[PDB]
Amino acid sequence: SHRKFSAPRHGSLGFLPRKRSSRHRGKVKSFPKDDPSKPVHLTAFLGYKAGMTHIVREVDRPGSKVNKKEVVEAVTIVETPPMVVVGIVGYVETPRGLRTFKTVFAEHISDECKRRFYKNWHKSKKKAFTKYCKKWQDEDGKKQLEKDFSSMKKYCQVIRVIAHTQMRLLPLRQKKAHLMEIQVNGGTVAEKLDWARERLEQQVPVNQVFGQDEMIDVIGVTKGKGYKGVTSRWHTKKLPRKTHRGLRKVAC
Amino acid sequence: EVQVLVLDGRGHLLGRLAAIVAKQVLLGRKVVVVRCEGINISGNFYRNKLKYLAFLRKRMNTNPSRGPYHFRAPSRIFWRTVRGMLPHKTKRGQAALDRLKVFDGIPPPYDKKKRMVVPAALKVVRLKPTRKFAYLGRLAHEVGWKYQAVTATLEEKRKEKAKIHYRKKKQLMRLRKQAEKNVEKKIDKYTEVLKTHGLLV
Amino acid sequence: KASGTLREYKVVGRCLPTPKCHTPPLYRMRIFAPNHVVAKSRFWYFVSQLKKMKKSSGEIVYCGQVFEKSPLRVKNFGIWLRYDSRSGTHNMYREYRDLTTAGAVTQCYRDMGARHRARAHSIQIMKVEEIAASKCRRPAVKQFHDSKIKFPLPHRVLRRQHKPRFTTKRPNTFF
Amino acid sequence: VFRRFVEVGRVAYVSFGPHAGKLVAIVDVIDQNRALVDGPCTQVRRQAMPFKCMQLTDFILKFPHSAHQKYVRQAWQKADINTKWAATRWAKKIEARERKAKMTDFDRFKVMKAKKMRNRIIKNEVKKLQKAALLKASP
Amino acid sequence: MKTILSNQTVDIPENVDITLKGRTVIVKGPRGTLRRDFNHINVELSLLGKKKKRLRVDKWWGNRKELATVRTICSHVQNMIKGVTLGFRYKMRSVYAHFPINVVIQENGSLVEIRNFLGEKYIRRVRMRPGVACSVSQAQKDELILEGNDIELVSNSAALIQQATTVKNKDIRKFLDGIYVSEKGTVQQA
Amino acid sequence: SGRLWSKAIFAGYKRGLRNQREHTALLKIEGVYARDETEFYLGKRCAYVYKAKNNTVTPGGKPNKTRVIWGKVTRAHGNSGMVRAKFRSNLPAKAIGHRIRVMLYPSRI
RNA sequence: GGAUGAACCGAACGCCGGGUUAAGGCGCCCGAUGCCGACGCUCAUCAGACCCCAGAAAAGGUGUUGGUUGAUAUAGACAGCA
RNA sequence: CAUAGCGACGUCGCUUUUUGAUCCUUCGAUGUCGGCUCUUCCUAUCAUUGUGAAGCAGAAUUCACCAAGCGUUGGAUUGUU
RNA sequence: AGCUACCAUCUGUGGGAUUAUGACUGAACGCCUCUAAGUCAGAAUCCCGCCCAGGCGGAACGAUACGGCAGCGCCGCGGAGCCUCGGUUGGCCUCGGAUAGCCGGUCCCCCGCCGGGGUCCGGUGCGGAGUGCCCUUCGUCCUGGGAAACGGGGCGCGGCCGGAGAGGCGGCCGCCCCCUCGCCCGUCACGCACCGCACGUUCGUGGGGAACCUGGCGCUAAACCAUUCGUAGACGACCUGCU
Ligand SMILES: COC(=O)C[C@](O)(CCCC(C)(C)O)C(=O)O[C@@H]1C(OC)=C[C@]23CCCN2CCc2cc4c(cc2[C@H]13)OCO4
Ligand SMILES: [Mg+2]
Ligand SMILES: [Mg+2]
Ligand SMILES: [Mg+2]
Ligand SMILES: [Mg+2]
Ligand SMILES: [Mg+2]
Ligand SMILES: [Mg+2]
Ligand SMILES: [Mg+2]
Ligand SMILES: [Mg+2]
Ligand SMILES: [Mg+2]
Ligand SMILES: [Mg+2]
Ligand SMILES: [Mg+2]
Ligand SMILES: [Mg+2]
Ligand SMILES: [Mg+2]
Ligand SMILES: [Mg+2]
Ligand SMILES: [Mg+2]
Ligand SMILES: [Mg+2]
Repeated sequence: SHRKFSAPRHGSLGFLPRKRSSRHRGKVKSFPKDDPSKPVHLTAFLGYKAGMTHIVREVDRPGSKVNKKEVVEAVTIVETPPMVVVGIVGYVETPRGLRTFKTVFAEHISDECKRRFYKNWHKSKKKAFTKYCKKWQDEDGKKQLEKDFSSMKKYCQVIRVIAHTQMRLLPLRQKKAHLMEIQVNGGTVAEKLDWARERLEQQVPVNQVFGQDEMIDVIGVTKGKGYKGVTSRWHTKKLPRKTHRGLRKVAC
Repeated sequence: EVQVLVLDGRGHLLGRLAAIVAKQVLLGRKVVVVRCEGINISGNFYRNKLKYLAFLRKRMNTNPSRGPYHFRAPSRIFWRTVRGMLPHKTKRGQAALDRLKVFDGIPPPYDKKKRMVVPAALKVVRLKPTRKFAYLGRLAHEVGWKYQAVTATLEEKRKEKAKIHYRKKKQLMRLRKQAEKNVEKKIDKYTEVLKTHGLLV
Repeated sequence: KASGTLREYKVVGRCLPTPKCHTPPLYRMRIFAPNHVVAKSRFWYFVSQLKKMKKSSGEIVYCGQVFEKSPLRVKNFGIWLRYDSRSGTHNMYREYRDLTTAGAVTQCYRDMGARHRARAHSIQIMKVEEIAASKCRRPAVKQFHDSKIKFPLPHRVLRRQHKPRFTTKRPNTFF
Repeated sequence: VFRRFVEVGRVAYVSFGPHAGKLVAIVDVIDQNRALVDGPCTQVRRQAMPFKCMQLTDFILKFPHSAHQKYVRQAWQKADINTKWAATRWAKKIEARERKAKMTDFDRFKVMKAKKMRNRIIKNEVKKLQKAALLKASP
Repeated sequence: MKTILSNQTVDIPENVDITLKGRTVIVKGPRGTLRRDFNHINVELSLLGKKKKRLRVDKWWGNRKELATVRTICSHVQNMIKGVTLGFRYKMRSVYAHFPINVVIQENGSLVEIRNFLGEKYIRRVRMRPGVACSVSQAQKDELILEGNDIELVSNSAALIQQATTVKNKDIRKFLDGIYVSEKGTVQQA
Repeated sequence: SGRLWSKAIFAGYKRGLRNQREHTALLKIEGVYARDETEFYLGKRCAYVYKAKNNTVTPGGKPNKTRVIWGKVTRAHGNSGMVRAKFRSNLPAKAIGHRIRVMLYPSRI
């Protein structure tokens, strides 16, 4: 029979795999739609949740009760040391989807960046990218690099830059830098490839990507709660006190 | 046959070509189908779209993850259609099913090779001209396939390069006919032999 | 009654002689049957319907095929018949173009079955006659009265679809 | 668009059926599907024939419809269909197919040798013409 | 019943020529060029003479449904001839009870903006079909002049304008406001 | 020097919908797609050639991995050029869709 | 054989080889029409697809195909415009 | 003013959300009302999105179509449905 | 501190084909007509995006094991051999497309000397034809006539170009070494001719796995446990740090 009264469903079906994230960082999964008309600009950045506080400002919203008034709004502090772009990835469009065409890593990879490649940095020989960086010196290696750049120029559709954070600027225990692919938008493929090449081994301060009083999107992994029952996991109704085999359950 | 049979899906009907392919793979033959987005389906487009939406509605109510895997790519759709005509729950069916390869567009392993066309599945001869038909590429595009534009662009590039190859082959054939014209006093002895036995009208 | 390629039969029969009439009258009918046995059966059925005769009560004295007197001449056939539809009995007049009368009757049977779902047992053919082109009333037949008839074969369907089953060239339907 | 028509006096070629490989002349038209068909000189007595086994030609005779065998035969013999047809590319292609099919093993061997030598000479000439056409350099 | 042959011949004036590429009809008149193909109808098109330019539409062995297509093609060809020779001018009159309809003819007549339809604050932005020029009549206070070569495009733009000013949630019989086509006419009146 | 036998495919056993006669088998001779063309191949010896793990004796040669199941085509099947073959031993079902040779040994021409 | 089914259709049974069939079938599953099968009807934005049998009635359609009856008409029908 | 909205006389259907009829399964046991909780589904749609009609001036209302995405509640009485 | 509450606070999104319906052109049916052909708009519906998970599904890149005899990679088709898995028995190296139309060639216009157009000439039951094309294996020895001799062979080296949708491929130069041999018609004899018999004839130096020797060219690392962390947590797993 029908349930005697209708009620909205508990929880969302858009987040059904209620599981621990397979990644600790939090991936983008969709970069903003690129157009060659805009100037070259990065589309993403990395930050660390420093803390929260509140501010006092005056609102300039006509027609509102709080127009030209003082409000107190909570804010969140996100420490963002400048990113260091250390590589370029070019992607090519296929009927099977986007796939990695060619990857070029810059010379002199930062020491904290090299820590990401090792599960045990303490026991490592620190051999990561040692033979790779030697091809930035020999003429045959530079010819190979230029050929890769030309292939990316004439074949790739979208390109992304590898950037890493700076643990030495942060008060965390972890010295392992955070790697990320960041999409480069706003121009022809050759223009953005050259622009990325001029920013290899360089620092990209957060102001160059995001500006004042603009609205952005935040991607992250929520606080872990461990194993939780239906009362907290789905905010279901608690059964009455008289219930025998438990009141923090779903009855049917 | 022993070689790989390459079939062009353009202008071919779904059921007929699928039945022919399923009969072919059962005979221990390797079949590759390219440009599956060019497959036509009889009946007007709205009816076939309704059919595919009805297929979409059929899902396991308890757990849609275990449910019927609705494939959206035109090549994958044709692959599922062929799988419907085979005993794919048996080892023989799976072995036959592994002999079939389907692709959207024409891949580089096959774009430099000639493509067969099945008369018994062509829309031009198996459908009355006054009827309406539905393209597999458009139907897939409006139901959840995502790569129609890039497929069209790659097919455009392949058409450009194929036109270049065709012009080269026309130049070669013109030069061959010219060469046939240049030498015939040293050719007529064999020409009469060939013309005597039917070859070279 | 099934079908095939029908044949005209001039069937002549009569009652058995009785010590009331020593010379019963003869009756002659034209019956279109796949074989002479079916012709005799339909003759008995029709004489039972019209006159007061039975197959046992009478006899058949002649049963031969009626060959077409001009099978090399195109001619117009007018056919009168009655048939039992799903909701009663109706009378029809149909027209056909054929060289043979029996072929015209077969064409009529196939046409009635195709258009009205009329099975052969339900159809009573009552009059078959050659008619002039001036007496034709069906436009589908009258449109063939052209001393200068001319038309192409517009869209020729490929019939040899399996020899070959696989080929490189797409077929041409223009001829 | 259409160059070949079905009409009285049109010569049609029999594709398949009992009379395959024969030339006939259309006498009259029946029910959109059949036609009165007569080959008086190609040994095809008057008979009905479906359109599906016909392939039309470009020879059209001039006799009244439903005429007897005599006038059709005279129209066939005058402006001889046989000799003109035999000179057409269609008839000689059919003849070439027939003689290719009936070719024996010895004939196959001789044809293979002749085609070998012919193709080698043709390819040599093609290479000569390519190298003669490759010496091009002009602003 | 399949009719053996159904044909109709359309005469072409001397100032305009028609070129056929299969079933694609190219009509080039003094007012411009109109091109329209009929690949979806399996008919035969041919030009008859070099003197009077007769165009014939032929359909062989057609049932009842497809026989209607011949005269449809003939009417479309005549409409194209009329457009390339005289053109199509549609006159639409805007009617209103209380709120006058302000019409702004934007760049090149390709965009039409309606301000005070039923007094609502919304602005209706309707873009004309390419090749169709809209304008405000200089002889009438409330009249829109739509000019173009193709009848379908012009009448489609007129229908878009007419449906744009549609009264909603009201008895449309009493509220008769909107822009409606007064007459379908020609340019150059020849 | 030459292939010297016609290519044929073990299509399957003579069978109904729910019954399988394994003592006889159906073959598909390549290029023969009509019943009237099957006359030439009737009575011809047909062999199934495969390899195995252990060496077997070879007539007129050294032992090798080649094994043969002999048979001969009995009569035509269907109307699409199918033929029926009776073998000395019933064909293993793993040979379905594999090569069968028509050896031309009983020449009638 | 009817996918499947105690009763339906065919046909009743020792174990095998060959041949021929019943009822039923012959696009693929799955043996057989890979016949250059014959004639016509039918487009369905819930088409249709075979006894028992597993889904439908009355009433309609200016969709289309036939057929019956009647009527008008170069003494100009019919339809449009006046 | 038959048919905006209804429909007497008659008449044809659909549903298994009522109640009947039967006893085919279950008698070496399928826990029997109701309430709570919770999920999904149906549409013969109450509202909402988009429309058509009215005896639709506006408002309000009714009739009808595409339509089941979203929602359809808090309490006094009664074990109650 | 931590956990926590519309008991505090913040955030919640874009597009496509379209139903109903309203229209356009327009016959059917010299009128009409949203429909027959062809068109337009169109929504809490549908689908996709955003979002969540990520295939017995893929991509690119990194570094790839010693200070001792010690492992590994590549290069040689280098050798002698083993074990195992068997299929197969010439290749075709590619226009786009239409079917009430196509295909080829050529003289004039316009785009980088090649293409797009307008003429003209041909073919069309496709013969510039997949019912098709190429190659075709008995081999050697005299031995002439033709084809060619601006020719082929190089697992011969070096160089270049094109191919990115899965490029795993293809093409072109320079140098060096061969033979004037291979292609057709002829002459001349020879080869185990194994005495009628089957699995013969290829891909093929096939795929995979251990192992020996033979040379050259190069490399010397991670992961996990333990411990530490607490952005994590039932345990695992997860985020960390460790001269
Ligand atoms: C007197 O009321 C009853 O009969 C209920 C009960 O006694 C319940 C006993 C269940 C236990 C667990 C004790 O076996 C019982 O025997 O259930 C039966 C029960 O035993 C399991 C059988 C029925 C028969 C089919 C299903 N089972 C469903 C419950 C039921 C409900 C009834 C009923 C009979 C059944 C039976 O009459 C009126 O309402
Ligand atoms: Mg409810
Ligand atoms: Mg209790
Ligand atoms: Mg049974
Ligand atoms: Mg059944
Ligand atoms: Mg038996
Ligand atoms: Mg069956
Ligand atoms: Mg079969
Ligand atoms: Mg129990
Ligand atoms: Mg229970
Ligand atoms: Mg409903
Ligand atoms: Mg109101
Ligand atoms: Mg929902
Ligand atoms: Mg809250
Ligand atoms: Mg009009
Ligand atoms: Mg509509
Ligand atoms: Mg639209």
